[PDB]
Amino acid sequence: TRHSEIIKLENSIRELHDMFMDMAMLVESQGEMIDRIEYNVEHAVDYVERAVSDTKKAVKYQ
Amino acid sequence: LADESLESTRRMLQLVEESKDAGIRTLVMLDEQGEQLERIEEGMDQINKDMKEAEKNLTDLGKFAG
Amino acid sequence: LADESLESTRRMLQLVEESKDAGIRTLVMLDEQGEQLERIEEGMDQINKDMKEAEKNLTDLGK
Amino acid sequence: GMDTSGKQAEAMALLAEAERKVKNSQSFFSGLFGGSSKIEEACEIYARAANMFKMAKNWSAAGNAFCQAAQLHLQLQSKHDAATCFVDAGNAFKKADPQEAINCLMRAIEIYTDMGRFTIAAKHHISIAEIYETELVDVEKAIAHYEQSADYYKGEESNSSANKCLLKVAGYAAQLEQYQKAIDIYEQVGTSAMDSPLLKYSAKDYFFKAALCHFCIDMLNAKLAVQKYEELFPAFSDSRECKLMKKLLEAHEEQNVDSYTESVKEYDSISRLDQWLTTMLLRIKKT
Amino acid sequence: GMDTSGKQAEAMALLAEAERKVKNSQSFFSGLFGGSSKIEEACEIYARAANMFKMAKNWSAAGNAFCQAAQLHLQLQSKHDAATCFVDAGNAFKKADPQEAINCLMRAIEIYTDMGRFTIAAKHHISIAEIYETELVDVEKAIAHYEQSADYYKGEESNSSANKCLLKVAGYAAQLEQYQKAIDIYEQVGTSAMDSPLLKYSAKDYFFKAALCHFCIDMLNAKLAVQKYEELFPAFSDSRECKLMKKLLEAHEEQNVDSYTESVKEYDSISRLDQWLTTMLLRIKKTIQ
Amino acid sequence: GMDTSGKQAEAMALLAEAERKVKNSQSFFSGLFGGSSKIEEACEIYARAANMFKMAKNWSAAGNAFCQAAQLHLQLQSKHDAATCFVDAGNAFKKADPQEAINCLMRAIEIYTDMGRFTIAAKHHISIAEIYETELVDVEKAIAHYEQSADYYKGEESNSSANKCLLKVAGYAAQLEQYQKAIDIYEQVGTSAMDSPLLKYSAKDYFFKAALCHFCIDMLNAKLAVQKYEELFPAFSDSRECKLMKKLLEAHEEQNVDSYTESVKEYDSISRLDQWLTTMLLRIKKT
Amino acid sequence: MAGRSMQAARCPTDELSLSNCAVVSEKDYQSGQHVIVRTSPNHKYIFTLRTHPSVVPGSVAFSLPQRKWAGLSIGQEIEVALYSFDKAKQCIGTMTIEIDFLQK
Repeated sequence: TRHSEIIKLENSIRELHDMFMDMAMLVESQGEMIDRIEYNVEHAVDYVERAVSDTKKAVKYQ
Repeated sequence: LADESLESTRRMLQLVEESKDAGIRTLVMLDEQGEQLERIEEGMDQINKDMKEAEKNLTDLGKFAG
Repeated sequence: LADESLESTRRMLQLVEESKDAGIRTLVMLDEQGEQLERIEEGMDQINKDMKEAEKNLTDLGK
Repeated sequence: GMDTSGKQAEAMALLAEAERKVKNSQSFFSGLFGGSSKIEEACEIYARAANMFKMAKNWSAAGNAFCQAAQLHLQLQSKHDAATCFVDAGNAFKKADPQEAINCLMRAIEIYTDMGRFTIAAKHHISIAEIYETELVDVEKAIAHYEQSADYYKGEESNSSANKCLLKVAGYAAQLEQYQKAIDIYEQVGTSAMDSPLLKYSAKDYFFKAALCHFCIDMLNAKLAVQKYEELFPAFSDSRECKLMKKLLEAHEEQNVDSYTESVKEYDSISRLDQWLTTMLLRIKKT
Repeated sequence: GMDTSGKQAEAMALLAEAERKVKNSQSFFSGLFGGSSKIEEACEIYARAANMFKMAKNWSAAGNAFCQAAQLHLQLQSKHDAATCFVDAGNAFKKADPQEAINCLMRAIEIYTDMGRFTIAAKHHISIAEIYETELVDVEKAIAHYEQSADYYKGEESNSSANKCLLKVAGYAAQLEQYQKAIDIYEQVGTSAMDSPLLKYSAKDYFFKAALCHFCIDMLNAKLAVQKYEELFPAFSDSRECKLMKKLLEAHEEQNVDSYTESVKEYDSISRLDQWLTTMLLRIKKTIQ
Repeated sequence: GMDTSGKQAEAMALLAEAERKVKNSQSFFSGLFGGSSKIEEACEIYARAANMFKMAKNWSAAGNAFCQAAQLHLQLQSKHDAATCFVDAGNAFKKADPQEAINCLMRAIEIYTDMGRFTIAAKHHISIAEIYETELVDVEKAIAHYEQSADYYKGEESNSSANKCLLKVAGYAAQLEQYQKAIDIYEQVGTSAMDSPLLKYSAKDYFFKAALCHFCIDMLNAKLAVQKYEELFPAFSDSRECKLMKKLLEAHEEQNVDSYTESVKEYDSISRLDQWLTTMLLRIKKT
Repeated sequence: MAGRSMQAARCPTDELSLSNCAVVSEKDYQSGQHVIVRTSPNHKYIFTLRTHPSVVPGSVAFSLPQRKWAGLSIGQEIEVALYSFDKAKQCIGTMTIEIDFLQK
């Protein structure tokens, strides 16, 4: 019965290994995307801030 | 030998099954955040374009008025 | 058979240690992403509040 | 404690000020025609009053104030802020009394779908289904809500979201002695799960489930379905599930009740079963 | 469906109103002036009608309305609204009839690359490739689309997506295209992955695929390829793939179908074989002579 | 491809008409002084001509156009647009000739620091450091850039990025045989990681590397250092790394190469080693 | 005799299970008629009919042996058409039968 145990151990260990590699790949991709979206969001924040500042000054000129 | 072997097989089986199930569950959940994240990128870029074009057109119109 | 068991044991050792080693760094990466999420949330909230107040003030002034 | 009492006291004060505001605002509009700024100010007063009501731990009155603000705002020919107020009132009404929460969330879904946005409507639909399931027993409405949200999600190409809703609907349908819908949903999702590089490993499980419910008919149909699935997924026999199904079929053919019980117990020991599986297996054993 | 019946009734009502609005447009372009706002309102009602048609399950009608609104909008010196409407029409046409979806998506791609947003253009290209390969029985255009997507991704520094795209296109081409491109792409991706700690533990599979591609052509060159790989990657020697390949080539040298068959069956005993690998093994077997 | 090259020549003609625009600035703008939007659209045509160059795979021309557009656009106004153009030019110059990419990136760094955006500045600092590592051979400049980026990151409590930057810096310094800084950084990062339940499995390697660095300088104090580490972390002895270090240091008391060689080979038999570790061991164990 | 769509059902009585007839409604057929049951282009089976009052119109009932021979599932759709023998060519002279105990 122990030989069946060792066979199933090998199979499950091999499966868990492959799973983990897939998760590592997906996590890396998600991190890359998070970096790019954070950059874009900060740029948009700065752009809108200066936009509102300039628009308020233009209104004040009136 | 018998008692220790039975202990080992039982614990190995239960631990392996737990790890397998948890791994499959994490596998299945990751895709939901992936797709949502595609969606949020879409919305973010649309917002960026819209606001940029709006402000540039409005500055041009204000210059025309003034 | 017993030597087959021993070599299979070596295989189990190697596989388990490799999986644990990769687990450590995967957890570190997850922590980094969790860290970045809060900052992006805060920046998004700030921009939303600023744009809302600015546009509402401009609309009220237009009247 | 003391902070809550003070918040509620000033909240009643602001509610009196707000009723005065609305009354005098209609009076001043009639007598002077001052515009609509006073109405917006009254709406803001209502919003802040509802916020401090929530701070005071009185969700019913906070939701009432939010609904009043929403209706006054939609009377002002503006929707998005009214929709936000309606959803806030629904969230407030989630606890305590959730009945009117259902109606207000229906109104929010109606306005959202009128605008043309789908994902938020699907989220509200699933939330309403969850409310019905957790607090009520009318599972028919929950089935309808889950199916509608799933349909929206698939139409918007959100297959991942649709899969969970379909699985929930199939499970609930199988629970209420209905097997056609469960069989169809389970087999469809399993087939669409064949090629997933990630989900393929779990693709077996759904198939097994279907077989179980398909056995609620009789020995034979079940054999044909399981062998068809085995051909369609050649590796399906690798797992112990096919062995267990074969054991169940052979034991039930000869009426070997004790062996069937012992095999089920052995499977439970190696891997425990949930309430649904135990109930289904016991129901199968009855005949 | 009663809800569907009323939905279709109001859809027809909106279509009639849109016909009246195109009458308004042609009258304000020839009879009146300043009709740009009027035709903008016409576009608004067209978009409402298309969205509610999509709600009505009438995908073809929704797509046709979307396309009509988009082409009408193009004339107003507006391009991004045109791109969004084209993307909506393509999404509507994804199901049912996707042929015109390809044309609309190509137009949207052209406009996008005219502006300069490449990443979204690459995603739309990959969507075109996937729909073509899943629904249209042809692979060469899929190869071209994957090459374009890889070029766009690698030109924007997005390395991982380009790597996956290149791996997929190379693997597919190896099936029905000369193996030289497959060898080159597999070697390139393996070299890129080795230094990185991400796929360094998975590069053995890519080296195995490259070695199989080498073997499918000739043996001596395959032996040179495997010895070069194990020289450059010392850890591959212990890889079970290395022993499997050595056994396979040793058997092939003597021309014994029996030993090769039993070895591949033993390898299949553990884990499981794949369709592409099985086909490659059968193809190399069939020329044993 | 070949067809887009002709339109790249047409984009060179677009640059020629932009030369005509600056000629307008020279002579005609006296009567068109209000045409600052003319300068803005000149910058826009510059930018899209540079985009066509990029699509034409003329990296030098694309970078030249980007730099010219940035220089013309940074008229003390719209500084963020100029910074975006400069970073685009730097990315274009990353391939082919990256030398001027460093200068354009430093200008963008200065602009952002004046603005106060520390995160993007630190990211660009890391970018310039890594391009130094992979293209040039200088390490000291990369070391200084990494130290500055780590300071900027730690300013805003971004501890993980600073910790990894310091880990790389400490590794390089250990390669550059400055062991005091290496041990300081390694101890700091390991002890900080031991604070959180998340990263409690990772210290073992950090402490092992710190012990190696310490044992490189003074072997007599290595025993005291490892004892202090063990009493600090009671589960540091159970690990195989501590056992291997103890075995090596006890064997070094007697001049027997065979013991340590067999120990290192046995350790390598379970897992492969890295270039840094192997080189450090080969250097230290020589005496 | 063009053939019609039916649903397969379970045999209603023990006695009828032992008859080897397919069991039908009096509304659909008459006892002693023969039919061809079609499950696919390549799968056709001939049965003799017997009526029983309990059979629901639009269904044909089969015993477990019949279901296991013809490959039928309870609930499945089948096509059924009347079949006429040529009795000049179909009156059994001799028939060889393999036999064994049913229950071990």
